[PDB]
Amino acid sequence: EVRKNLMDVFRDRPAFSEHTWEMLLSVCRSWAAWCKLNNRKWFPAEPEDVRDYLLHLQARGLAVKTIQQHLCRLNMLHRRSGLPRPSDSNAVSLVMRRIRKENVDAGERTKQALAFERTDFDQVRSLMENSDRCQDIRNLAFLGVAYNTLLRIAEIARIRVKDISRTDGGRMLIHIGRTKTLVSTAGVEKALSLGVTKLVERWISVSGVADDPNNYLFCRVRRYGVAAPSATSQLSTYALQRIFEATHRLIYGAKDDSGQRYLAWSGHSARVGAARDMARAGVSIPEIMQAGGWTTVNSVMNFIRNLDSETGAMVRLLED
Amino acid sequence: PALPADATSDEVRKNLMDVFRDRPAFSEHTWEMLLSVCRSWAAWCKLNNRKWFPAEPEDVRDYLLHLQARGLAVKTIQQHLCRLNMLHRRSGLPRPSDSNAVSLVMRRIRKENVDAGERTKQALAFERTDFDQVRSLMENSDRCQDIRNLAFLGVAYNTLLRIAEIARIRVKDISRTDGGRMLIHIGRTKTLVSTAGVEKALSLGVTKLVERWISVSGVADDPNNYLFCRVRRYGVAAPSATSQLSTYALQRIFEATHRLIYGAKDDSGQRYLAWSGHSARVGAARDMARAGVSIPEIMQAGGWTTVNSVMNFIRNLDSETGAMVRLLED
Amino acid sequence: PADATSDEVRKNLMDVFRDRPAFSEHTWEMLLSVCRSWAAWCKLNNRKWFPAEPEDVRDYLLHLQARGLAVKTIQQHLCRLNMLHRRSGLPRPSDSNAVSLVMRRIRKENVDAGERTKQALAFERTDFDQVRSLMENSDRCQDIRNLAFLGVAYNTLLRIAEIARIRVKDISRTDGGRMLIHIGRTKTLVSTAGVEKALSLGVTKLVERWISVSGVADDPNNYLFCRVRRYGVAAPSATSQLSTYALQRIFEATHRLIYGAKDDSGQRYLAWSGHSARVGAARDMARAGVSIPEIMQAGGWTTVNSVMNFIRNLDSETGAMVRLLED
Amino acid sequence: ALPADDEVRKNLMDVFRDRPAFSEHTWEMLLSVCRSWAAWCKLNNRKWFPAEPEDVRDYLLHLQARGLAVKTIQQHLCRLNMLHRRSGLPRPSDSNAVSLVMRRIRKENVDAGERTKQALAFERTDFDQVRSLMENSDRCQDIRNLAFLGVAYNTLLRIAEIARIRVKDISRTDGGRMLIHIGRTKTLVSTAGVEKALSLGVTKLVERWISVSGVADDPNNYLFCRVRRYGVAAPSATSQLSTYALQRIFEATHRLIYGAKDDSGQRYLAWSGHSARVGAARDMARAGVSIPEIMQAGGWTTVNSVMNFIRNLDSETGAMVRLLED
DNA sequence: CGACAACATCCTATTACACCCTATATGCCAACATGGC
DNA sequence: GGCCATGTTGGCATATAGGGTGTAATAGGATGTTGTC
DNA sequence: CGACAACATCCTATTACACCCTATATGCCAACATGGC
DNA sequence: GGCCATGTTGGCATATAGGGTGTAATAGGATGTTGTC
Repeated sequence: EVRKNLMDVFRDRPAFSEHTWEMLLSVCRSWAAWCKLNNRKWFPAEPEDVRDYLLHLQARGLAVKTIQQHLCRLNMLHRRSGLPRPSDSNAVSLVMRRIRKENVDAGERTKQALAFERTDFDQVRSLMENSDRCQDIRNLAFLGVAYNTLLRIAEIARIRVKDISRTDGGRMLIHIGRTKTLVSTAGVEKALSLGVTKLVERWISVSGVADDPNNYLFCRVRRYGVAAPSATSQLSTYALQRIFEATHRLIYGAKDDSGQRYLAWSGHSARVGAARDMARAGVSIPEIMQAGGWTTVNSVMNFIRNLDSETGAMVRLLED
Repeated sequence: PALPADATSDEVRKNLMDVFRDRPAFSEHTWEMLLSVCRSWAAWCKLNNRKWFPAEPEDVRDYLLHLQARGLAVKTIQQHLCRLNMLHRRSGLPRPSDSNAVSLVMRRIRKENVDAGERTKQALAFERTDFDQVRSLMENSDRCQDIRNLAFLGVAYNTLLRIAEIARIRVKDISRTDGGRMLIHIGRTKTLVSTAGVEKALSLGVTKLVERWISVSGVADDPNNYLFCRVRRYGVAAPSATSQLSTYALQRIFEATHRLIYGAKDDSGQRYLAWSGHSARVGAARDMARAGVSIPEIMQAGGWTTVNSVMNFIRNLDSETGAMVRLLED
Repeated sequence: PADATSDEVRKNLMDVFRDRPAFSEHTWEMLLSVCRSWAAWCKLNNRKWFPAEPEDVRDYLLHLQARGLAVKTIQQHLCRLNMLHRRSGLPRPSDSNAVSLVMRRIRKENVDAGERTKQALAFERTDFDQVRSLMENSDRCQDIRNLAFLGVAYNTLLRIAEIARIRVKDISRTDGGRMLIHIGRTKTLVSTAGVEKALSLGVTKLVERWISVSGVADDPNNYLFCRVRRYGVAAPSATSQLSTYALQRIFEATHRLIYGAKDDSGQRYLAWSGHSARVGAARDMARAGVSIPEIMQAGGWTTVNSVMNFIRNLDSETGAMVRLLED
Repeated sequence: ALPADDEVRKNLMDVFRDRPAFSEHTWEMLLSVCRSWAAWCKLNNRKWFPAEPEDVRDYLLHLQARGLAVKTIQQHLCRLNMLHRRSGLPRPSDSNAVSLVMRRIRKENVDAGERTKQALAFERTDFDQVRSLMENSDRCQDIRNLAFLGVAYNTLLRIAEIARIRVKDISRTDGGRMLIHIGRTKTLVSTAGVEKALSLGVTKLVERWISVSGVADDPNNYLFCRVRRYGVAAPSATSQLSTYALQRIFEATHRLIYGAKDDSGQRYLAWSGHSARVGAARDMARAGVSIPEIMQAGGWTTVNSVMNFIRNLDSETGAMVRLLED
């Protein structure tokens, strides 16, 4: 049952995400390695061994949410085979909490993406607007779409040409079928502004993606400025990160050698940027939840949590 | 249903007896769909050598993947699975859907077909501009058919009723208000609580249309006669009071009206290429949204009970664009 | 009665009856009523009533149908037998195919014969204004109390039972003079935080007048409204609240005060009732163009379906579509 | 360890081994509830562990008979649930009887007239009146308290977070304001933000305190410290100012302004630790500041919680009021 | 005890809110249908 | 007889409503109660 | 052709979303604490 | 020493914030790959 069950879950691989099946195998790889190094059987995972293992991961210097992720992957591995979850016995459930508290006491916080607020969009726009290079048009159009629709980069990577339409006012409509939370055929329709519409029109006209309606919107642009529209090859998200990084480097310069995360703009920058800008502009809750595709408010808060408090509502209120 | 029959369980035999004892407990389009699904299931079971009752996880999974292989939609596969669940549950047997084997493959199909580019088709909008362009064409036609169809396009747009409800309208259902407007009192709606309301009113502009129809067709000669009936060739109307104009016929009216304006259809083989039964409702919703009518009044006009359903019909407007859109142009 | 059946069943039933206040009093009234009807039918028909057999219940529901009773009533009886058996720890009679299918069949048969659930006759803004201009100047105690009540019920959309449980210590105030009212227990929410219904200026004035003339402010624990005895003798109480029957008669007396008597057909909702206050206000908000989130806030709704269920009987003549097509 | 009484024993050793998994206060509530339960059980001759559903029922009804709030009883029940689930035993809340009497206690106590009380708001008007009273007085006490009320009203921080503020966590900006960096938050994610800022007046007040108290000597010193008789400041880098004294500031200020707390045995008759946040949220809602801004300024993660603070305002009186005022 | 206003109590019948669930519509085809020219 | 509108009837594909279940209210008539003349 | 810009691939570390469950703060009390006049 | 201002310490009472568990995404280095002047 716990052998010809997994091949039952493995049978329908696209039932779960790809990244899920990557991280599961990864965590299992690490777990197996640590188990072979310390002379311990790795299946089924016994609570004490799991405890010492999570303790090891803590001792190494890994974050809390990473360790919790391994424990969750072991949970999935066991539960998907009808076996008792490791996080059901106290020995693990408690040491997890202890690890969290001990790490937080050390002064540990979860990092967030670097803000890509409106002023940055403008400052960038006043640099690549004149330039008619196939790189600059694409990148600027992509920053525009990213800041306008608050979509994740993987979602912008799957935007086919046959999804773009138009409101009667001339604004573009992007239809998204699958997101991180929503997986429906009805999907959602994110509307673009006018400026972004011009920025993307100027890319569609030049790149030559208007040929096949099944073409991917954003595509790779090779060395000397030659585009390569494909309807089968999706533009990787890593490139979409490198675009943000390239822009940020273009403006502020190269980043240093500390090797720290979110020191430059990333794929999550536009989301938190638009969220912060909307929160700062008196936009109500349901509108912010709609613009970002959120079904909860805690998420919105978790996004706009790091607003610059010096120009906050309180400091402004204590003016009088 | 006596076309495929396998019997090994006799406890089940008592369970089906009550099902046949209370046939009216389910609608016609439910029994028809159940048979239409079970014949497919039995056929595929015969061609693949699998016992069709009681069904089981791994054998049903193959059937679902087979339905996906035929390029069918997700909601239709869900429909088949649901009918299988009905057949199983009404026989006192557990549902094959509960098992992880069928759930996982179901969600697999739902993910795959979504990534393949499957999109739910919303009906083509029949709006005020369209209807007025119809009323500029078929207005002074001596033909009885054009009068009937124009009156119908008036009722459908004005009342936002569904074709089956328009078909059930008898002559005695029509009242005259104090303001001379026609008050269509809905007869036998198959629902206790009719959220849309049980009396839909007409404007004067449509009232004169309906009046012209009844005075050039002669349906008001009998109080129990169906309002919209069939108009036979060379313009000979045929009242009934015992036979309804099929819904397909009304759909044919809509298709004829779209064809009459924008030419013949496409050789694409799809849905909602032309106007249909939902057209008047969607278009009216859009026209109320453009008129700044509040969502509650719209939902009360159509009879919807969910706001998102209405929001789907107006998502391509400028009224409900993004907040970021309004934030980026100031 | 009872009659020997299990030991775990008696213990469970006895356990449920023990903590009677956990459920509504009306739930118990109706449970005992349904059990009485079902038991009487059983003895008349020489059958056992516990545990209920799936085809004794069927004949019973068919009997109720042919008795002239409504669909939802039969439905309720079934749901209550279920409420008995599922608390007893027994299989529900609703889960057998006979009962469920005969239930659906009863519903469909009665609907196809022309049956619709009635709604309370609406008490709209125009009616509140008419009654206002009718009573507002009276020195008579009953008129003051009644008008104050109608004002509260129309302004707050509170169910009459919730209004009859309003104490003076529950009423606070805003700077603008607008009265605040704390409601602790409703039909959907049972919490200590409760809700804070806010009155307008005029309604506030009405309630102020009622408070002044009645003298219920002598104790914060007094119920806001109370019974008026002959010759206008007010009897403020803190131990005994006003019944909802009286609250209904207020509506009925007010309605017949304007539109004369009732006719002897026997149909329901010929005159105003307790629910009339809610419905009307809802149909006054939809017509006014009030957004959904603001309407759900003024009634304590968590679903839009109930709102639509409320305003479903709006006037189509002055509706949006007729307005739009006659431009 | 605590009130004594076989496979469960190993699991309780499991629980008591990893003790820093729960907060200290969690442990104290657990031990308190266990003590009350054990006492009531010994009085009525009942096996206090494993807790039977019936005995738990009688005990909950007893706690109700004592005149305790629904939330308190719920807390006791949740502690017994904690212990029982931590022992692998069936939680009493899962049984029918306990569920029934919990529902019952709820309905009956709500019908009794029980209410959840809101903290008395400490708004701008009150802060300015207080500032008008003190401000010039050259005593260390008044300076400290003024600075504290200032920071509390400015940052909307909870008193325990204000108590942990060290001098090294204070920064300065170009504008001439103060930037209080939260040293250690109790969590992994801070919705309220980890960088609070102060206005100019609040800045000059706080820095007046820092200047006159001598806490600037050590960057590791806590911002607010204990003040002794005749105004002797006691700067310490280890001994944190307690929360009860921090709210003593509030209620003593409320005494200085108004009268004295009337003997009714009630809460929120005076200002407490929550007063600043409530008052600030009310001031922002009054000023027209949107709900997201407020929720982020305070750290609240649900709209209704903030809506409760301003349920008595005029701008939020519902639609029927707008409909009728015509 | 009554009159009499104005209630409170009981009872069966019926509607109402909210969470989770599935049935019943419409879209549109190929396959028959039928009266009036 | 034939032709051609102008339909009608499963049948199958696909989308959208409506109902089950649980608990708690109101609707209203028949009857009982209660404090003054 | 060679450089090589401009990407895709892989693995591990870390965050994001959402439904659901419970932990950990504050309120305020009585009893105890300790410098500095 | 004494004594008061002015706190601090656990407790019980009450309320408000945060985490657990599942699934899916991104962050970014190290490494490999491909048209194209």
